[PDB]
Amino acid sequence: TISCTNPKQCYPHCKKETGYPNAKCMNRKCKCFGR
Repeated sequence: TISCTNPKQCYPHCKKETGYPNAKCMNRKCKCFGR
């Protein structure tokens, strides 16, 4: 798990991890659109 206080961080990180950049972020959490 990574630490992201904003979606702009999991946006690009997931844009390559799973290809889907659409990723949300929560209290020190990340919910991509297809983990």
